Amino acid sequence: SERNDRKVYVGKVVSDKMDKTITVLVETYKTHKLYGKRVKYSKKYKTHDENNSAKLGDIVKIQETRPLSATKRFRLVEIVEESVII
Amino acid sequence: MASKITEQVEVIVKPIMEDLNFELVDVEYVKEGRDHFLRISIDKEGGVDLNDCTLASEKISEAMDANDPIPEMYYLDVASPGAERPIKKEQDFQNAITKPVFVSLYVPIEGEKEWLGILQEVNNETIVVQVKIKARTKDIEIPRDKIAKARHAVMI
Amino acid sequence: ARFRGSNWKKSRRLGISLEKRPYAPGQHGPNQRKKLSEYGLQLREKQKLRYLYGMTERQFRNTFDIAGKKFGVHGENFMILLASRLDAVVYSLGLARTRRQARQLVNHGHILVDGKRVDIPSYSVKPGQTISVREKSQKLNIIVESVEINNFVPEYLNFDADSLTGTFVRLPERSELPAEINEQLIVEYYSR
Amino acid sequence: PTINQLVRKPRQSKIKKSDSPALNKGFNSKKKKFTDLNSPQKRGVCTRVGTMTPRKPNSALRKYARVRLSNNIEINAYIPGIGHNLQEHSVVLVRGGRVRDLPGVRYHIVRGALDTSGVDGRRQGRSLYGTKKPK
Amino acid sequence: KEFEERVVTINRVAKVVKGGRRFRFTALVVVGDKNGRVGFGTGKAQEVPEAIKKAVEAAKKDLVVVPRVEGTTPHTITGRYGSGSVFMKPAAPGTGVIAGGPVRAVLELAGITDILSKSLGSNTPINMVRATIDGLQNLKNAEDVAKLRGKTVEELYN
Amino acid sequence: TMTDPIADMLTRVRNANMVRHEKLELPASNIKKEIAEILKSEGFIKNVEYVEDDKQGVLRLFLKYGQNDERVITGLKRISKPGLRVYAKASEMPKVLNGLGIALVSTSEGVITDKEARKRNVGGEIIAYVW
RNA sequence: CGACUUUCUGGUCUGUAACUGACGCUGAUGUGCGAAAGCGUGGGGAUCAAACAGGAUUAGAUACCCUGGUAGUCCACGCCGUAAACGAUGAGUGCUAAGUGUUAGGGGGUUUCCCGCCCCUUAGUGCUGCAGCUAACGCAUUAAGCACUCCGCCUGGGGAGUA
RNA sequence: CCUAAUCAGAAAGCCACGGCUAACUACGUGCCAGCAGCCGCGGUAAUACGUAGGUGGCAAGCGUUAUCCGGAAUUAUUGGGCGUAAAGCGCGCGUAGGCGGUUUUUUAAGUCUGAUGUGAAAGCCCACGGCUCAACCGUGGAGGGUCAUUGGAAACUGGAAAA
RNA sequence: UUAGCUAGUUGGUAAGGUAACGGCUUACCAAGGCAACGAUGCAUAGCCGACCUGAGAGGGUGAUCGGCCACACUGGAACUG
Repeated sequence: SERNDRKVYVGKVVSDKMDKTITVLVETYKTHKLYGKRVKYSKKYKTHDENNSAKLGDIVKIQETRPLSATKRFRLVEIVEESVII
Repeated sequence: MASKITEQVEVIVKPIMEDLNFELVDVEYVKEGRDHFLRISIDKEGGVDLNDCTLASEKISEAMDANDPIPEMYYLDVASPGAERPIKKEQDFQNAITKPVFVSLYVPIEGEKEWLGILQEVNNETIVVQVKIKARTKDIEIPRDKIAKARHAVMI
Repeated sequence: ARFRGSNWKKSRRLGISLEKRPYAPGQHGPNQRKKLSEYGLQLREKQKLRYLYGMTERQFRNTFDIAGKKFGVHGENFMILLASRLDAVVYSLGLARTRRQARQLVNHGHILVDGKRVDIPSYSVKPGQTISVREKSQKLNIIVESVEINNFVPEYLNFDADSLTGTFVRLPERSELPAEINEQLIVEYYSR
Repeated sequence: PTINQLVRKPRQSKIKKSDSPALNKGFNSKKKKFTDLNSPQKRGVCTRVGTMTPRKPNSALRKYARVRLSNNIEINAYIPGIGHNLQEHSVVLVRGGRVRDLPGVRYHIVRGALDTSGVDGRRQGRSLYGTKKPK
Repeated sequence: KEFEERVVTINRVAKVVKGGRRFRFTALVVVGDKNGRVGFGTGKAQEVPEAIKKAVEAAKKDLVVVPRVEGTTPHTITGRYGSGSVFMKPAAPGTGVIAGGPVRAVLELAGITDILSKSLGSNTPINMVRATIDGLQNLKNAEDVAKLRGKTVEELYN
Repeated sequence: TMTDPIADMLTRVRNANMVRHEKLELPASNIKKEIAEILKSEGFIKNVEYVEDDKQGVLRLFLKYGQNDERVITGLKRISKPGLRVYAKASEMPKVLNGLGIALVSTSEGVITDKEARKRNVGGEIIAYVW
């Protein structure tokens, strides 16, 4: 099903306090109905790091593969920017 | 003051029963920053027609038109109330055997004590009303010793 | 409702063709009478066109509003719509001496739209369309008489005594239907 | 306001409250459920009738009455109009209206169709006052 | 130009003094040509004829040009004075000039065919018709700036 | 903080309009230079000039008032202001006072006037209204 | 926020351009600081001072006119966090006639210190007043003129800041 | 639905008239009755009560009431203020956040700028067909995403980098 | 004048279980997991397409009709297919 891009989401790894599971916070922003100014809002994504190899600040894209646990939906596709104190 | 309004009670109770031959059960006055509101419950017969209020109001107003020891002018509230009455005495319940009453009794149901029924017969403390609650028919003996509040109710 | 004014007395008030007519009717109408308001002027406009025509608002305000959708003019578009209104064009065809005259004709429906029974005075004429005369009774007294008296036949009207029918030609204008009164005024009337 | 605080705010209007507490039957006669019925009319009785007096110079003696409609909610209401044939505990229809006679009341009875019968001697009651065309 | 009077109303202003209460019938007339000219005026009097006399005299003095195309302003602007502001815009033909009563009279004394307009802010006729005369005095035309700017019509032009 | 260049540019232009003088200079930007050239093209600025100094060079404007020192233009206002990043696509192009009133619009290549805007039909961030 | 002084710091600006290189922005929440009274506690109490009473006055008299005294005011911390804390003018930005001062600056020439003058601005605080705008009032380079990011309020009166 | 005939002959009224807003006078009435949506009228004299006329508006309907918006821009994005009618904490520090200096590139994220798929249908607007017509359905078109994708683009904001 | 919620809950482990999915549920171990950008709680509510007034902006509404959802005295089930 790779032809199907599934659900990829570049975003940062915010936590890993789960067995082989991480949480990617991928950021967006929604329009105002009357007005047109907004601020960045996101949805945290409980995601399966295959070995909890992720790190805080890891900018990373992921892949919707299966409901893996409660809200655990998106497999990781590739660790983009696993980072430490810069 | 209260002594003054009582004096008006005696002076104007004459008209009421030489005019419409009513009796005032009381005259009481409420005020909210203006000519206060002397509610005079006029009695005579129970079912006072509105005319029997208009004409009586004419009489009492003319009576006090030239009579007002109280320096300011005020609202005359001429009241010809109906049978609806707070039932404190047993005779108050006895007269109301015809009409429905609602009572608040030491043993409520569902938190509040107030319940309305339509009397079928008079039975001392015991009650054989066709009490109708939640569209429910029954004759429920409400003990008066339970009754913390009791009033004769509208017939609707 | 539909048409229930004596009209001459109404024209006494409106001063519009269909002694005391120079004045108003009623008790002090012939005496010194009131003035007119701009809103009253617009109301009069409405009457001088519709009570002229002899129709009611449920038939009428809708027609007024359908003028404002097409391009360019609206007032003139309503002018031609009243012209497209049924009785105005036949009146201009000399087949009536007042709008009230042929309104009975058309509700009675002796008129036959292109030889088809339409008996509503509210019917709508169009270019390339014409009327018939219910040949069964096409030659009654008043109908042939008004055929005899046709003052003129404007451009959009194409009709002859023998033709027994007019056919629409071209969108008229207030320069062609007489009694020019401010169409802008009347559209303002129903505006607010 | 600033665009951001405008965004994080609705700019709420000053929406009013209907000064006529016209809560008609709605769910009064099942479950006694409060229901904002906007009915132009409910059937109901004036259990008591009365007459407060106006002050001078216009001593236009106005008469009141306390009424219960289908919801049976207490209110002292004045009677307008000339002529009547009703009394205590007569069924009456009350319309919403606040007049210059007395505060504490914002409704009014209507004449013609119920115990408070209108008068058909005038011509204004030709379409109203509850009374038919005066024929 | 040919002076055509247009009063708005007649208010009586009771300048009550020591003793008497002198009320002056006050009326403001606007005099225009309805063909490209108009001018307002003010007059305090004790009667309709005196008031119209004085206010028409004042109004016929100061006038305006009312630059129009299709008998209508080549542009759209709004008039504002002391919160009695009003808004203006041309309109497609046959639609008519639409505005509040008194300012509508002002603009017909400017003689326009079809206008988008509506009174705003203050409902006081004097203030709003004053915003109106301000706006009308603030009209221009394409040729005016085609001269004023070095560039000409048909390139930067209505 | 000098939040927006358009805003201060246009308020000082209106100030000069009130004070009725032509020769005024101001710290520019490259965009300020280009729009000043557009102004001289429009004409109502008789002359514009740009140099370089700290930090952006001072743009030097020399207005074309009316024959009697009147505003050849009538009105002037910014559109794209802080917070309000407001864009207009090909059809979203506005026409203040039609052709007479004008407005440059920044587009995917650069800043272009209203005539250019509806001409080459590339929309963009509408900049400021002048009429 | 003014008796003097010091404490060990906080802030003020002229000029300065020193040069990383936007490091800035107001600021929900949060949140400190904070008239007076009051008050908890522990002292003081010098006044002052409610209440108070003696007491005019008048059955009554605290009502006030007395006499003294009075919680507390006053010292320690909290509670207090409130007010006319009002300009009911959020902040910063920069623009824009003038006249015309100030409070500190500086400079130029002017002259012995120009300190003496003038003028340019620095940064504020004036008065009159261009324009502008306000119902009016007036501000008007320190705008209430012009614009900009960021805060809060306001929604008749009042009901009731009260529940 | 249409034809043979039927007469003007069955078939229509109602609301208002002080004004606001279209339309008034006469009369009886008497600040009383009252009317009363607003100003308020009515005191004997009322075009504001009632009656008659007369007028207007309107009609197969009329008027009242219940509500939503227009109004009501009375949210003030469009389309309010806070100089005083309602509004600046009392005044702070600052988290997030809000916006973001000059110049040099890339990005295309936005942004703009098309192509794609895809916006049930109807209504929706336009045109048009039918129904006498209207009402009306219908027919097609238009409209209809802030959807995803790709073509450019790099002004701008946002990044990225360079100062 | 709704600020903490929160424990199969969090995640995985093994079983089962269903079309699948996983606390989905069991046993394990571990402590999570959400929480002002308003969870939670309360009231209330069918949903939208659509519709009404408004120049529009907007506001409001959600009759039938299109579909979607929930329910069928009440609760607890389960057979069937």
